[PDB]
Amino acid sequence: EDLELSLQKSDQDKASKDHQIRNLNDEIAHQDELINKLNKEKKMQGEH
Amino acid sequence: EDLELSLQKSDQDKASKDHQIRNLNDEIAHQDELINKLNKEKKMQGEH
Repeated sequence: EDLELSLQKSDQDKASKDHQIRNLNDEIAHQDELINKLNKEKKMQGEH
Repeated sequence: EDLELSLQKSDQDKASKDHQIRNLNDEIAHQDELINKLNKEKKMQGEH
C-alpha cells in the first residue's frame, strides 16, 4: 500500500508533465503563423 | 519486485521527458525576443 502511493502519485507527476509538453507544443504551433506572417508583413512593406 | 520494475520504468521516463521539456522550453524562449524584435520593428517603422 506504500508502493502504490508512490506509483499513483508518480503517474500523477507524469500526467501533470504530459500535457505540459503537449501545451508547450501547442504553443509553438499556435505562434508559428505569427512569426510566419510577420515574415510576410515586413517584406510586403519592403516594397512600400 | 514487479512493482519496483514498473517504478523504475517511470523513474527513468520522468527525467528523460524532463530532457524533452527543457530544449522545448528553450525554443519557446528562443523566438521570444525574436518575435518581440519583429514587434518592435513595426512599431518603429510605423510612424516611419
